[PDB]
Amino acid sequence: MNLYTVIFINILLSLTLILVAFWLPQMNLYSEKANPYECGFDPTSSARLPFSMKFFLVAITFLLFDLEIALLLPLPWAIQTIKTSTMMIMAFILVTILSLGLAYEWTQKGLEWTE
Amino acid sequence: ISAFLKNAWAKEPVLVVSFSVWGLAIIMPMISPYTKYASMINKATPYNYPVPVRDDGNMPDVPSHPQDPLGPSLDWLKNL
Amino acid sequence: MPSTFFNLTMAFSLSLLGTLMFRSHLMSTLLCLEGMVLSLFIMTSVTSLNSNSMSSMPIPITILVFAACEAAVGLALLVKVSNTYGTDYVQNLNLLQC
Amino acid sequence: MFFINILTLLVPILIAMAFLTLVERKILGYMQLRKGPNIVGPYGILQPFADAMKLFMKEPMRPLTTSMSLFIIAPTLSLTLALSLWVPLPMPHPLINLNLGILFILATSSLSVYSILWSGWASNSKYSLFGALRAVAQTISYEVTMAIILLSVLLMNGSYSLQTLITTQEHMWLLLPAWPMAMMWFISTLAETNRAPFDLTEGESELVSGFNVEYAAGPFALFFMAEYTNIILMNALTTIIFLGPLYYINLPELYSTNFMMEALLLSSTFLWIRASYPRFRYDQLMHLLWKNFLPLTLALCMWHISLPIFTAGVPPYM
Amino acid sequence: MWFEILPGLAIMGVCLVIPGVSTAYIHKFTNGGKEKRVARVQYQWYLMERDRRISGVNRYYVSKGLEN
Amino acid sequence: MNPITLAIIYFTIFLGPVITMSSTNLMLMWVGLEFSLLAIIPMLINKKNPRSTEAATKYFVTQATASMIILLAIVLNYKQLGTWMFQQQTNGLILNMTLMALSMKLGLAPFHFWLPEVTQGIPLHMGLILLTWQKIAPLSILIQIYPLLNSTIILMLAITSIFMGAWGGLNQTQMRKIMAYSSIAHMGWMLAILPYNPSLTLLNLMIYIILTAPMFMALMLNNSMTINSISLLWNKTPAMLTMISLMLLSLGGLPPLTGFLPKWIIITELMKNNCLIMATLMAMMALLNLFFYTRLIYSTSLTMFPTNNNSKMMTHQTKTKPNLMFSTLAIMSTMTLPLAPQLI
Amino acid sequence: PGIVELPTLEELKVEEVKVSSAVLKAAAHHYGAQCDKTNKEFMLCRWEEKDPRRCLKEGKLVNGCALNFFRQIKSHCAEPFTEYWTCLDYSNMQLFRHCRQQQAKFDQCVLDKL
Amino acid sequence: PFLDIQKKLGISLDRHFMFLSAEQPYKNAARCHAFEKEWIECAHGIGGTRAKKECKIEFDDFEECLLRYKTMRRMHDIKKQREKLMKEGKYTPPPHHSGREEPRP
Amino acid sequence: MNNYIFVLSSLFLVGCLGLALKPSPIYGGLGLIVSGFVGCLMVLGFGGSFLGLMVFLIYLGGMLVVFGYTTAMATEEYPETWGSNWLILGFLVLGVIMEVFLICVLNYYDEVGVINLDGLGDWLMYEVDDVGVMLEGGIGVAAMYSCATWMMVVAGWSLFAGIFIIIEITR
Repeated sequence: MNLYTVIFINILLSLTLILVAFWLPQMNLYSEKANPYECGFDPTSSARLPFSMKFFLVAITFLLFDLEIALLLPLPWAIQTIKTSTMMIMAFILVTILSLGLAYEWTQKGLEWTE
Repeated sequence: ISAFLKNAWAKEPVLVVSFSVWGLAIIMPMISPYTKYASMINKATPYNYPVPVRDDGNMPDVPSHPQDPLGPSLDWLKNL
Repeated sequence: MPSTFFNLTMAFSLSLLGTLMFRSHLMSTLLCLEGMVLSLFIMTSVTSLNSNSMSSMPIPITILVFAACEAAVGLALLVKVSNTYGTDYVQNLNLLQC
Repeated sequence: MFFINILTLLVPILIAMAFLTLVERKILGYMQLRKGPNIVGPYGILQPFADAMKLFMKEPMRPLTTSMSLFIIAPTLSLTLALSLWVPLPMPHPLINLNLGILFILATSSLSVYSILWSGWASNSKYSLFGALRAVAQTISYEVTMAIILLSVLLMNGSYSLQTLITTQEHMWLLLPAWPMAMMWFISTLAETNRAPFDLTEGESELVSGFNVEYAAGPFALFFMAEYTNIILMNALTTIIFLGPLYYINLPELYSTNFMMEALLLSSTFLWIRASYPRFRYDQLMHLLWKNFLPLTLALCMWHISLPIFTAGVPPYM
Repeated sequence: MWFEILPGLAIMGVCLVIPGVSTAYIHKFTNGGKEKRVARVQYQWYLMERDRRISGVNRYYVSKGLEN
Repeated sequence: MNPITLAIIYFTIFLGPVITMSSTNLMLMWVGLEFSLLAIIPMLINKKNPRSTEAATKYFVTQATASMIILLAIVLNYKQLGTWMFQQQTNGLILNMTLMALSMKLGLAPFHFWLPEVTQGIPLHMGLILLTWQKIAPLSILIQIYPLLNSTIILMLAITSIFMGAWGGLNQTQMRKIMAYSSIAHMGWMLAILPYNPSLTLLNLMIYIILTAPMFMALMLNNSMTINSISLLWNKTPAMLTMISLMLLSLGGLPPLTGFLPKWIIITELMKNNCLIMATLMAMMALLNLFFYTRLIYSTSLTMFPTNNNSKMMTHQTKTKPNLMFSTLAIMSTMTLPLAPQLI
Repeated sequence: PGIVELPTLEELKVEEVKVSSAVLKAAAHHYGAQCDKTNKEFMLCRWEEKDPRRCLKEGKLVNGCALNFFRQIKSHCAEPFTEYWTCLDYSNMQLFRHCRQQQAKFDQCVLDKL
Repeated sequence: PFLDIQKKLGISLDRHFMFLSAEQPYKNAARCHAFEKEWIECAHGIGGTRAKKECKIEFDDFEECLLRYKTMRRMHDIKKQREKLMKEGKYTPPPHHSGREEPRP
Repeated sequence: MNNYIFVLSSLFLVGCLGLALKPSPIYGGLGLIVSGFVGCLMVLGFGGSFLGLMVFLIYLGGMLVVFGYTTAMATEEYPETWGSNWLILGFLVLGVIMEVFLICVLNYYDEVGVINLDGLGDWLMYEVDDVGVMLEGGIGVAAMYSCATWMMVVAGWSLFAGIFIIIEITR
């Protein structure tokens, strides 16, 4: 409950701070100040439109590498086992497999962006 | 190929280090004598109770007490 | 424990109901699949921690692995769908009937 | 008394943020052949309070195109996470003793990204969304290396607890065993926190203040102090991990003092680095941190798996 | 001049030193001349629950000795 | 596709089911099914057209839900009994949900709506694998748990598959959908008997594979995908009409061909358990399954259709495509009934 | 269907050690050598017979031998042992390594005597 | 299984962590180890249809260990009767259940 | 604090319900994140730290990619919040109310056996080992490197081949 308490304290700090920021100052609202910036001129279209991402393959392989992290992360407990050879070989195999996949992607120009 | 590696140590030395360290990690466990004491140390750690054993009357090599001569002397872990 | 297992099963059923009952988009369907994965993970993990079966604890990591690979290929198919039609909607995919 | 402990952990960190702003401005000044603030206080030791007060007296902007819920909630989350990250920090005795402190830190930061990434979306505008997507790319770049670096480093500590590193470093630093992992960790802490040269989300000359262009007041201030708090956190992490100070069970305040010294050095190093170099490109960052850092990171992880074994140096589980 | 930065650095350092010494002394004050116990495994928690139930007062940090 | 990729993908396709057989944990079983899922989509989507994208999306999105349902069944069994195997004294709801999801994986009615679509959206190969090799592990699940299934929905689904496959193939001019509805009907015949001597389910499976693979090859030899394209076969490669005819008449089970053995012996083992009228309905709708095969083989072998002027170029040039296994598989179908006691 | 048998309160009424955990971690290594026979008999019964109700008396002998042990430590070598465990209880994980000089006093006392 | 390739070669790729009483990483018993062991040792040599009714007592004990429904019912009944009596004023809880005992060690 | 776990489970149910109502993938990803957080918290409540932390990490790293995608593909001019549709808002309110009524119903037709409002918090942990060491979650997962090394290879093959699959689908 100590940790819950610390987090609630930080939460309430942030919310009290926002309450102050909103209800302490003065307001003069009108449509010409509440509309999006776009550098002095007006936008030509909405921002809720497609933004083509040109690193999507990199995103997906980041997901798979995240899973590889999740598999590598038990090693500090895997080392206090009696075998210490099966874990060695298996971790070697996992890392080498990941490196092989990275190399295939690299050579096939997956780390390059879709111009 | 020596010239190729000479070129790669100048251009792209990050992958040279990587392959070198990979091969070193794979080869050095085969070399050392200390490699075998790792499993032995992980085994020596008594995380669980050593459950005693019934005296059948035919257990000479098994000790009758903790600090008897018999059993695995862990002095190899001392002064390793 | 029986309470939370009931609730987790109902959560699975809700996410399944979701991914079955389609709307326009497909990304939402993939997210419903991720939610089903997550509820299954938590069920497995809680059963393993209750029973103290540390031998089965490698199962939920496998669930996450394969579910994330599933998500990956789904998102790649979504890339192709957008490159074809442009807008992610699942109603434009109506030309195999003919 | 736990609440008094919360105070003694939270308010000095906020004063430290506030005066880090001053130190940044003045160091960048003197590197730039000028004197920074020396007016508002004797040597400008009131400019942070002035900035805060002035920011909380300005009228906040609630635009029309915005999603007000995410808009107001993102700075809240930002500061909350920046301020909860200081919780398990052993300096030397922590406030909250967790057994998986580094996983808490990692998850908390990967969630801290979502402040940027939802404020940018909620603030319906172009440069805002640019900053958001650049944050996505940045996190894709750095998270893998951060995790595997930290794994390789704690693979000679034996646990994810932060307090065990103090005993791992009772007679030495982890910088001499792992200076390469330390380099890459430093530059990933530099990619995290959105700090120059890896800024790329408030990149004033590429974007016009991304993910804050629509934020004016205390919300923007919250983002600001969240950034300047995460800076000190990451310096504290580097100096707890690699630059292990002296514990001396009878003299723990010595640990606290050397921790202070090293954290100040590394934070001033962040400011130095802001002053010295130009900015990367958010695709060049990917190319760097995938094609140079991840190969060597995996290779050195293999090395640090082999090393406990062929040296008989497997650490203990508590 | 560059020595005009040391004031802010000094406030910053005095502020970063407090979270540590403060936590240490609060621990020693509540638990009593003793570091706050770490219980990373269930065995340490068992020891502390024991020492609580030995005390006569629900406090694990009285340390009954050979007077019993 | 470069060779490394083909090696990886075909290894994965082969190892999905192989993991599914040689595994007592239901979870590694699930893993094998997911390898079969993941590795199929690249080659479904290889030609990169909207039809292929739609086929792959439909396949993926239908199989993911079935996979999650199987995982639910497995996790509920683990909660109930603390094991990774469907014992007896499990819950019929768990077992029936497993059956439902496996039927969605196979393509059985009323979960059949995706198979003909997907099959039309992909080449002749990737229809062969999809209809033959992907059916083998999902069937292995049921075969391993045959004394635990409810003998009621197992038969209602079979009957629906029979009826709907017959009626759907009645009116399909496209051949890639005829093969799909044939798959539906034959999986119906399999699943009907699966609680009753599952050796016969594997018999029907092997017979069905041995019939479909050479038929797909026949379609491949000229890339025939329509009744009008297979009808221009008395000019292009007319030495194949004999085998095509006998194979279609084995598929629609007629006695002197070995494709009648599975239906006959299934009816036998179903009448040995007083499942009479169900078998009657099935045997009487297999006739409608035969009708469109008869229409097809009229169109291609007995009433030679008009051809084109440009089909003489095909006669000038020569061919190499028959892989020498079309002959063996077409002749081991259509002529192996007298060896039926050695098959059973 | 079958009732569970359980011992009475007075089948558990026992003279307890009433002794803390650092005082006990300090004398662990001597309590493992002395008072090992009874402890190992109790262990063998507790694991061979999977019932606590079948071994209460071995537990009572365990408690008795421990009490005799600390009575020896009290009548002989009480001050050095006091200093040892007092310095040991300061730590948070109760580490022997931080108190390595009071071990010497306690061990030399308990060696020259007994 | 379908293709017993493991039994052919004697390996155990997956058939050694099939249930609870199976080689936990360090020798920590899972709960219902004894019950599951006893059920499994009854249902050996037999297959299925005969074990489901010759080894029913042991499965029922296992099911009560793992899911543990009848003990919930028993404690719920005891609690309900206690609340009824305390509402009527008949029961008087003792010190060693109100929060005031003499701790044993 | 006895209703802690029930509150966490109910919150998870609501997160997955708001997910199943399918607003834009932004708020769907928000729901995934909140529900993964809640899942982590209950996995900790049952005595597991590693599994919860890893659910949290994986789902965060995944919803990052979902944001990057849905800004490009699953975006509209009006992303359809929960409040955007009176019908969705009605089904959400109705789902909360229906699950509450269902819990209050099954707490009647069975005194206990499926849900225990009366005894709640009394059945969570089920025979803890009060004296123990080297017992947390992480030893069981680290068994992927010893005594369960087929899970490790099969997972690694899934990831490895998934890379090739990604490249081929995208090409």
